[PDB]
Amino acid sequence: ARVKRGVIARARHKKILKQAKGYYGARSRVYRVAFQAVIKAGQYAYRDRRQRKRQFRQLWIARINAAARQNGISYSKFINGLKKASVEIDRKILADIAVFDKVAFTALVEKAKAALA
Amino acid sequence: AVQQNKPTRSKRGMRRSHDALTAVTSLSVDKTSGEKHLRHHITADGYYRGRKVIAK
Amino acid sequence: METIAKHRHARSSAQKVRLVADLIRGKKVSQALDILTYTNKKAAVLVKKVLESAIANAEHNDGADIDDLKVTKIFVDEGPSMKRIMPRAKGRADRILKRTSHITVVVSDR
Amino acid sequence: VTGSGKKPWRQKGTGRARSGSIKSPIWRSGGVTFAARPQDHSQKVNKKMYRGALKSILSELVRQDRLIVVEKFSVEAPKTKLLAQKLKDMALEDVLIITGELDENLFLAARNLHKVDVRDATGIDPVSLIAFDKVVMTADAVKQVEEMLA
Amino acid sequence: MKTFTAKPETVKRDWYVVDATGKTLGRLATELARRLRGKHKAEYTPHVDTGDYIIVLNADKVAVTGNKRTDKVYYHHTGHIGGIKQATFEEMIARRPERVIEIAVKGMLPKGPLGRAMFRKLKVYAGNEHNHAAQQPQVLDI
RNA sequence: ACGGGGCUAAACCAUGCACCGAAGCUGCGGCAGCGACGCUUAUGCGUUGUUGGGUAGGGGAGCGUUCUGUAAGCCUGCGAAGGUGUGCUGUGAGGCAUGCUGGAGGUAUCAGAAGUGCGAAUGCUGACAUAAGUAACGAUAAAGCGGGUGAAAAGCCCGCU
RNA sequence: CCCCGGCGAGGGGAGUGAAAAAGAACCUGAAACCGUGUACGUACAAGCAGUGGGAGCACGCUUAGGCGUGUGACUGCGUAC
Ligand SMILES: [Mg+2]
Ligand SMILES: [Mg+2]
Ligand SMILES: [Mg+2]
Ligand SMILES: [Mg+2]
Ligand SMILES: [Mg+2]
Ligand SMILES: [Mg+2]
Ligand SMILES: [Mg+2]
Ligand SMILES: [Mg+2]
Ligand SMILES: [Mg+2]
Ligand SMILES: [Mg+2]
Ligand SMILES: [Mg+2]
Ligand SMILES: [Mg+2]
Ligand SMILES: [Mg+2]
Ligand SMILES: [Mg+2]
Ligand SMILES: [Mg+2]
Ligand SMILES: [Mg+2]
Ligand SMILES: [Mg+2]
Ligand SMILES: [Mg+2]
Ligand SMILES: [Mg+2]
Repeated sequence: ARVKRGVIARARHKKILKQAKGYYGARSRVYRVAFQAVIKAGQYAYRDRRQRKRQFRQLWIARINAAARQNGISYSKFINGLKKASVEIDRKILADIAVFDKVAFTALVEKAKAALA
Repeated sequence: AVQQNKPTRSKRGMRRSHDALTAVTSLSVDKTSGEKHLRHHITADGYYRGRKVIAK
Repeated sequence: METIAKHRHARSSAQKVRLVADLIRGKKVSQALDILTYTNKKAAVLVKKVLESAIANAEHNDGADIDDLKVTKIFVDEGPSMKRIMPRAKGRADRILKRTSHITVVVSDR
Repeated sequence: VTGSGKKPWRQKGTGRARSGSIKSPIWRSGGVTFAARPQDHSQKVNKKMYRGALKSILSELVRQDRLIVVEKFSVEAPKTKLLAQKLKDMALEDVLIITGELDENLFLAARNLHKVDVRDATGIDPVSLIAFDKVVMTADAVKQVEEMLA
Repeated sequence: MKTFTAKPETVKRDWYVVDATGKTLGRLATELARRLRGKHKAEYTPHVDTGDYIIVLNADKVAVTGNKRTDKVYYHHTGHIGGIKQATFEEMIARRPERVIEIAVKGMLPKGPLGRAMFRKLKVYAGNEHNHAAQQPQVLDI
């Protein structure tokens, strides 16, 4: 019962080379290099699904800080004011309001300043 | 001395970017026979500047 | 109406013929024949015979006229290589590749 | 593998992977690492496990109504046309026929029929009783089978 | 719903004038770096230059504390062996006064193509006059 | 001999309050293991607790390949295998459908048997790259011209040097 | 059989055949490797070449659907097996 490996070996080499589309040079042409590139790409993707949640929160905080200082208060005192006012809007929404609705964001600063004062 | 890494096809193409041939700009036209020829060269039938210079 | 002529197994490497091929890519056949006449290259003689043979095919098989033909497509593919043995110093041997090429010229009025 | 035991090239200095034989299984045209030998695949079956399986098969056949019992089953001349006609009367196409005494006429008449085969009472085997859609046994055969299976 | 991102085609940039007379070099440079990068705008995005154009006047009148006027040294290497050049603060002021502020801000900007693009929006002048009146730059009392 | 810019605090000490900050914790959704309690099992479902980084290594459960039976069955010239795309699908090995190519075989299911899965062994064989149109063209005794032949002549023929 | 070519090689027609992209370097014709065409990117820019974010452009849509596909300026992180 001799088993020739040609059909299944080509199938799995194509499966790797298909995931390597768009890589430079041998990384999208030859299996040995493409296989390492695909594994490394999977490692980065796993790591960056966690980093994505840090980078976006870091971006929201920066935008909130900018919009808060336009109203005369820092991000630190603004967040502490909202918690003292029992407001539970998260940073993704606050950064969203800070860009698309200035007057609603100013109303939030007034609410935060009242809880501090 | 020899390469430590195989140069890419990209690097190979960049080196050959100066290997392109330059075609002759324009051929001259003889005033007598009207043939085309390299400037300052006699024509294929032995004319140069409107004169049969070689009878072959 | 495209018209093709080919020279397969031309005794010249594709890299050398491609230098001549890009001189006439897109030119009118009357202008291309003058370029090939005054190109001091061996490949220029090979390409010229394929070009003028494509012109003959266009006028005899397709009834086209020479005045409107243009070199719309031209490319040189690698042909089979002939393996040869060249003796080197100290009893070592090297394998010499006598490369060939396939020359393809496509003329068309459109 | 036909070849020489000569070392293809010296151990050190050539700059190639070390080799010891042109017959190595790593090499093209080399030997097979664990080349097969003519072997015997027959297994042992306990006498009671064999007989115990026939009883379980026979009892399953009567539960599936795949066992047909007749008093006798024979044909006059060894002609497959007669036997093919007889089975069509009984609405049987794929059937194993088991008789007490193996008649030559019944044996010859079934030789060319593909989905039909005759068998002596002592010649039954486990896969035949399962492979066929119907099993027709004469009253003499079932009597002999009971003595065989205690 | 994806987070908003500014677009280089639709971002507006204002022009500002800053008088560096008497300002502390570093505490002025940080405020410039913020506005050159756009950290003061709610539409700030890291990969887009949303900053403002800033004109700095009287760069030669910038102030430093301590003995830094004579002790702060600016090093740079010319790339030739042994070519390590140095210049103290007050001779940098005497020779190229605009370089002092440009160097300080350059160090506070991100490094890379975008950081170099932000630096182009900084116009530093030694004197009190500038020829960008056509841009109508607004006084930035910082 | 602050990571840099820079800093006379953006240093240090004391005290205080905020905030940032991890794959930690919480929230929401999903999977699996082990318990427990049961439904009441037909032996699975349901609650509940808890666990789920991992080399050497131990244990458990699978995918796919060739071949045998099932199979004188089923699929197939109204297009098989193979090749090449695409879409869908499963936790994974994978699977399903389909366009094109191909032009004659393929094979469910459940079992059975293995030459059963490759990126490495300075592995073996074939093909093709790279260096690169680079070095070299094998004695520094040496060639020049006219004519001829020829699709084409520095090298062949003839002639004179 | 005709045409180009050196009474070549090679090729284009015609014809044969179900098929000539079955033409004898002949079933199928994978990959490395080498080309032609088109879309996008690329000549102030530093490093395992990806990954997360992401403009613009091109194109398929649907169609105001605001989706798909290709490309990937710029930016966070990131020293193969
Ligand atoms: Mg977190
Ligand atoms: Mg032998
Ligand atoms: Mg053998
Ligand atoms: Mg026995
Ligand atoms: Mg956790
Ligand atoms: Mg584990
Ligand atoms: Mg198919
Ligand atoms: Mg291999
Ligand atoms: Mg390995
Ligand atoms: Mg080589
Ligand atoms: Mg070199
Ligand atoms: Mg040289
Ligand atoms: Mg040389
Ligand atoms: Mg010689
Ligand atoms: Mg002569
Ligand atoms: Mg011919
Ligand atoms: Mg073929
Ligand atoms: Mg540029
Ligand atoms: Mg980095």
